[PDB]
Amino acid sequence: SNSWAVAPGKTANGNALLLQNPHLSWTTDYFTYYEAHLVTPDFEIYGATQIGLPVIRFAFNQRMGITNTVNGMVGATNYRLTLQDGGYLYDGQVRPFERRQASYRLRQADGTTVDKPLEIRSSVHGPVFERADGTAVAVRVAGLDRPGMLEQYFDMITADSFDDYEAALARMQVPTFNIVYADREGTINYSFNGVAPKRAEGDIAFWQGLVPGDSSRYLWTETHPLDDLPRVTNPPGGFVQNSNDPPWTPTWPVTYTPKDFPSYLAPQTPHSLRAQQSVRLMSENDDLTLERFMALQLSHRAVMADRTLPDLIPAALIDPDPEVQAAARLLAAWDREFTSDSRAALLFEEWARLFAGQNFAGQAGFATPWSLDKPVSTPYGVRDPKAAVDQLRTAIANTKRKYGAIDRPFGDASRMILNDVNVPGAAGYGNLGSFRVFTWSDPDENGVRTPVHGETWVAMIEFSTPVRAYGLMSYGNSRQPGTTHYSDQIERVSRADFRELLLRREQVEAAVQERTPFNFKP
Amino acid sequence: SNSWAVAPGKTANGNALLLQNPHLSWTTDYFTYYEAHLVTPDFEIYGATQIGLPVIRFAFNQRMGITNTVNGMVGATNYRLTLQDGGYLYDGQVRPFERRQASYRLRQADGTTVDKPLEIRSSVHGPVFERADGTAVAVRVAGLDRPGMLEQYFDMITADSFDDYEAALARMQVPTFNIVYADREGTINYSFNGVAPKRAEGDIAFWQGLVPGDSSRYLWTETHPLDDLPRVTNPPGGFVQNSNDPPWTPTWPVTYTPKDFPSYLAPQTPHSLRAQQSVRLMSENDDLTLERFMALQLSHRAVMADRTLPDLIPAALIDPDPEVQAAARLLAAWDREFTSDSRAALLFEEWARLFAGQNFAGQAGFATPWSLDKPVSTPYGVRDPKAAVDQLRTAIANTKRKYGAIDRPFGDASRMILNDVNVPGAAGYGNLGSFRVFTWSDPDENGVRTPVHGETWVAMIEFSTPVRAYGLMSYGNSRQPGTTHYSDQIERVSRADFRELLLRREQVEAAVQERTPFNFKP
Amino acid sequence: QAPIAAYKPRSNEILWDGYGVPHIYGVDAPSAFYGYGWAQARSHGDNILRLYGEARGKGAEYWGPDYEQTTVWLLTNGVPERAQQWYAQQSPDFRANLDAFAAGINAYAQQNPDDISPEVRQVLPVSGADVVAHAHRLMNFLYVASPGRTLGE
Amino acid sequence: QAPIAAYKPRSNEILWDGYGVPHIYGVDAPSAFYGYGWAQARSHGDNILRLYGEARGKGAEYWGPDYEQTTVWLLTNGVPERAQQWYAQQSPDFRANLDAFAAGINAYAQQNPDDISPEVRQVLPVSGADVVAHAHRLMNFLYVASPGRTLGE
Repeated sequence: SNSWAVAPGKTANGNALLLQNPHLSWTTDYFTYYEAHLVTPDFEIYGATQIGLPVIRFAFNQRMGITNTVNGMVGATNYRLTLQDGGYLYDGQVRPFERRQASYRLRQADGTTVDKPLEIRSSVHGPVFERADGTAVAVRVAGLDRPGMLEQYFDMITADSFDDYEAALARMQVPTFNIVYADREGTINYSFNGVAPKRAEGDIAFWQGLVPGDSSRYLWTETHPLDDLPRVTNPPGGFVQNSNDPPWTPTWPVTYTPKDFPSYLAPQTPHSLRAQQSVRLMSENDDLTLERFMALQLSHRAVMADRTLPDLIPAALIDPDPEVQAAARLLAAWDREFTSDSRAALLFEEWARLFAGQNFAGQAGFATPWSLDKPVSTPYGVRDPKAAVDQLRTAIANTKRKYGAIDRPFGDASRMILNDVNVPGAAGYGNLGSFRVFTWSDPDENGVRTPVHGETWVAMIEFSTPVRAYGLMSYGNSRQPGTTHYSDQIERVSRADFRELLLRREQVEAAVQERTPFNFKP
Repeated sequence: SNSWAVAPGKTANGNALLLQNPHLSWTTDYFTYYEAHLVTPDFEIYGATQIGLPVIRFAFNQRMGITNTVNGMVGATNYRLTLQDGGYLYDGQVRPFERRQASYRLRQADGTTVDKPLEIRSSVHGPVFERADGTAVAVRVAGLDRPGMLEQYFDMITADSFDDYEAALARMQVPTFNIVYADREGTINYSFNGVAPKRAEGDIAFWQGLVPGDSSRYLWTETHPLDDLPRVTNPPGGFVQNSNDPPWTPTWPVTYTPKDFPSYLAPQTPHSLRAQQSVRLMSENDDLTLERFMALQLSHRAVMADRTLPDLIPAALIDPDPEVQAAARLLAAWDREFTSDSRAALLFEEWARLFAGQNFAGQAGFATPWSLDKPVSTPYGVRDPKAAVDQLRTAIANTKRKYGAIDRPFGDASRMILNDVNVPGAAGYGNLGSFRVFTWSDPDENGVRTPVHGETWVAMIEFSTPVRAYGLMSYGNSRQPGTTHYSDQIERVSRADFRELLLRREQVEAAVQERTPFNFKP
Repeated sequence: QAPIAAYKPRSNEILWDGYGVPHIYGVDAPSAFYGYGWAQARSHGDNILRLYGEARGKGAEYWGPDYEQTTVWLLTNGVPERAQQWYAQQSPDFRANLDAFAAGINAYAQQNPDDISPEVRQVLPVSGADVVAHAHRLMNFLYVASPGRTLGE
Repeated sequence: QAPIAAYKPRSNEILWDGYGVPHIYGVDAPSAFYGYGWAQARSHGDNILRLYGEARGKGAEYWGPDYEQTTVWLLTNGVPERAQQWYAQQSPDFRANLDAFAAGINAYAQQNPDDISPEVRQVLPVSGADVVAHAHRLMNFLYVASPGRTLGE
C-alpha cells in the first residue's frame, strides 16, 4: 500500500492532494474493496471499504479525506507456556487453567452434521492453543475492551475540523494501521496508529517471537496513548508518506528518529525500494498539480536494476558463453522500466529472485548495505560479481523454462484477465522498486501470469473548491454471480485511464443508470 | 584523445571500423592538424597530421588505417646531481663536466641583435640545466640514435599487410604514443608504443621524479624491444580502445594484467570516466554499423552525475536554504547529458570542481574507490553527504558569479566562436564522463566560454570495398591570414554533420574548386 | 472561504452510475446505512453472508471442514460472545445505524431471494451483532492476531 | 577479394575541394611530397616557417625574448646538430622525399611572396634538415621530454 498527502505550499494551485492506494489480495473475500457514496442532510462520505463493513475506511468528501496502509502494529503476544502438574508454571508456582466445555457442529460432505466437543483453556495471559510440535501457546490480544472501533472511524471520516478528527483518533478504538489525513484547510497528518501495550523490556523482535509464559515480568496490562506514537503534522518538507516502511522517513527532512520511541514499537529494518521511490517522488518534485501527481503514482521503475546493473553487466560480458553475453547486452539496452514492451524485464526479475530471494527482500548480495543515513540511495552494488554472473546463468535457464525465451515482451506474459477481458500488464513487484504494484503470479504452461495482489482501489483527490477526484477499482464494484460490474474497469486500469469520481448531485444525476427508491421502516 | 577499432565479427556488415579522435589544443601552433590526401602510382594516403610534418600520422586508405592517442611513454629521466669540487659526485668520485662554449643571438624590440654566451655542460647522464632553486638537473633522453622516425610512420601507413606494418612498428623509431590499427582483412591491433629504457629497480612514480644522479645504479643504457610492450591483436571482445587511460583495459575481457609488465612502464592510477565510457560503449553494443558507430562517438554523458547525484540530492533537500533545495530539484530533473539546452549542467560542473578538484580528477570525495576489478563502475557514491552539500552551496555562488544564474542554458554560455561564426556548444569535459570532448575555458565578463582543447580531427572509417569514411576538422584546414577555410567547418561540428571523406578520383573531380598543376624539378 | 453547499436529500434513493457504484441518499443517518447495506448485499451479497456466518463461529457448521480451523480460532478467542458485549456497549445513536445496515441486507435478500446463493441463505437473517462480530474478527483476529502466527503454521 | 583499383596519376596536380582540403596527385613519390609541401605552405605557411625557424635554434635570434627559453632548451640538448646527423642518415630514397617536401615549401613562398608574413620570410629557404629537426623537436623534446618537466616550471 502507498499513501501520499501534499501540503498547499508544495502544489501549483495551493490545494492539498491525497492518494488512497491500498494493496491487497485480488481473491481473498474479506479483503475485497467496495466503492460507494453516502449523502445525508448531516454528512457526506465517498470511498472504498472492505465488504461487510458499515463504515468507509478510505474516505473523502468536500472537506477532508484519509487513507490507510499496514503498519503491522504488534498488538498481540504469543507466550510459550511451561506445563506442569495439570497447570502451567508461573513465577515458580503451578497455576490452574480456566477451562470451559464448548461444542460446535461440523457439516459433512453429505449435508448432515456431527457434534464436536471443544475444550477452551486459558492462562492468565489468555486463550491457549497447542501447536503440532506440542508447544502450548497462550495468545494475549490488546484492546479487547475497545468496542468503539466502527464509531471512531465514522467520527473521523465525518470530522468538521482537524481538531475533531484528532479527538476521535485519540480514543484508541482502531487497533492498527498507518493513517494519513488531508483537508481543504491545508492540514496534512501522518499517524502510526494502533493499540500498543507498554512493555518493560525487549525490542520488537523479542515481542514478535514466543515470549516466556512462566513469568509475570512479561505480562503487560497497559497500552500507549496517542501521544506516545510517531506522528507528523504539517512537516517542513510539505508532504507525508508511507509505503508500509517503518515510520522513520514519513517525510523529508524527517522530524524524529528511532531512538525517540520504545524500541518495541516498530522495526528498524531496511526500507524497501518502493518506499525509497515514494520519498524521492515527493521530495524531488515541486509545484505539483493533480495531473502531475497522478502521473507520478504510475511510476514503475526497476530501481533494483539501477543499483545492480552497473556492476553486473561488465562482469557478465567477460563470460565466454555467448548467451550470457547476449543477456547482458539485452539488460544493458533496457531503460529499466516495467513497461509492456520491455524485453529484458522478465529476465531481470528471474536474476533478482536469485540475487535477493524469492520475495526480492534479500540484502546479502549488495556491496553497500542499507543505511538510515542514506535511506533513499542504499543498498547499492553487487558484492560478488562472479557469483552474480553464475546466478544470471541460472536465471537465463529459469526464464526460458517459464516463458520460452529470454526476450519475451513483459506485457505478453503479464496479463490482467477478468472474465472475457484480457489486457496487457505493466508495472510489477514493489520490492524491485515499482511504486504502482502488481504482484504477478507464477506463470502457467504458456508463461502467462496475472495479478494476485496489488493495485485495487486507487484514488487521488485535490482539495480545491469543489474537490476534484479521480479513481479506479481493478476488479470492479461487484462480484455477485453474473454481474456486469466485475471486469468493466480492468481495461481502463490497463490504459491508466481514471474515472472522475462523482460527488456533486448534478454529476450523479447526469450519469444515473439505475434508480432504487427505498422506504426504511425505522 | 579517443580511439576505437572494431573487428568484423562485432559489426553488422562484417567490415572493420576505425575512429581517429585526437584531442589537442585549438591554439598551439605545433599542435595544429592539417587534412590532406596523397595519391601516387605506388601508394595512397588520406588523413591528418601536425603542420610541418611530411608524413600523415592519422592516416587511412582503401586497405588500412591507424590512429594515435597519448600514452605518456616515460622515455626521459631527470637526475638530481650533487655538485662538488667543480664537477659532480658519481659513485663516490668527483667526475668532470663536459663543457662547450656556444653562443646565440637575441633580437631586441628595436630589431637589432645582441650576442649571448651559452655554456653547455654535460654529465654522464646528459645535458645539465640549473633550476631556479639552484638544483642542477641532467636530462637523459632515450632514442637519440633513432633517425628513422619519419620513415617508420611512412612505412606503417603504407603497409601492404598487417605483417609489414608490424615489421615497421618493430624498428622502434617512433618514441611514444598508443597506436591502434585496423585493415580490410579484419585485423585490429592496439600497441603501447615507445622507446622505454630497461631499468633495474623502481616503479613509474620513482622514474618520473628526480632520480639520484650520483650513482651508476640508475644510469640505464638499454631499451625494451616491441615484444616487451603491452599489445593486443584480434582480442575475443572484438574491439580495441584507448582514451589516454593506462593500457590495462584496452579491450574487454582483458588479455593481460599490470603484473605481466615492468612496473615502470605505465601507471596504475584510476581510469577516467571518459575511458570507462569508452569501454562500455564498445563492449555493450553489437551488430555495429558505421551510422551507429558515429552516433556513439557523440556521447556526452555526465557519468560523474550518475555516480554522485543519487547520494547528493537527498542530502541537499534537507538543507533549510530554499535555493539549495531548488538547486537539488534542478539537478534531479536533469537527464545528465551535456546537451545545449541543459539548465543544470553548468551548476553541476561547478559542484564537481569542488568535489573532485579543478581538473575533476579527484578521488577523495567518493564513498567507493576505484578498483581494477570494477574498472567501469567505480569510483562511486559521496563519502560525506554533509560536506558535499556545503560544496554545493558554494557552487551555487560560483555559478551565479560566472554565469549570472543557476539555470542558464549550457549552450548559451558554451559557445564555439571562429571569426564571424558563433554557434551553440554541446558535450564537455572528459573527466566528467563526456566521450566527445570540449574543454571549455573560463567564462568572460558575460559568462561566455569557448573550447580551448578537445575535438579537432575526427574521422570514422568502415573498411568495406570501397571504404566509406566521414570526418570533420573543428578549426578548418587553414589558418593563414584571411583564409576562407578557418571557420567553415565549426557550424557542421555544432550540428554533428560530418563530411564524407573523398578518396575516389571520381568523387574528387566532382567536388573540385581549385586545380593547381605543378612541375617538380627532380 | 467555505466548501460548496452540501446536498440535502428529500427522499431515500440509490442512484447507480455506469460502473455499479451506488450513490445513496438518505433523509437521515439510519436510512443512509440501510441503503448502504442494501447496496452491499446487491453487489457482494454471497460473500458478505458467508463472512458473517463465520464471524458467528458457525463456519464449520454451515460449510464444513474447510471452515473448521477458523471456527476453532474464533470460538477459542471468544469472538462471537465479545461481539455481543461490544454490540450492547454501542452508543444508542450508532447502534441504530448498525441495525439499519443489517436491515438493509435482510431487505435485499428478502426482496430478491433468487439472487442469494443457496448455500448461504441459511445465514439470514443477519443482525447488528453480526456486523460488530465481523469487524472484530477482521481487525483483532486477522490484521492484529492471525491464526497462522499463533498456530505456527 | 581485393580492394578497388587504385588511381594512377598521369600528371602532377593538386585538386582542392570546397573545404580547402588538397588532393595531391604525383607521378612519383618525390612529386607527391613536393605538392604536399606546397599545399602545407599555402594553408599554414607562416606557422610552419616559424616552427622551422625555432627547430634551427634561431627562435631568439629571429623573434626575441618570447622565444629564448626554447632556444636554450634546443641548443643545450643539441637538437639542431643531431638533426644534421639524422638527416645524413636517411635512406637515399626517403631523403629525396624530404628534400622534395622542403622544395615545395620554398616554391610556394617564391611564387607567392606576398602571402608569407614579413617577420617569417627571413627563415627561407628551408631544407630537408629543417624538416628532420622539427620532427625531432616535436617527438623527443615536446612529447617525451618537455622543458617544463626538466626546468621544473
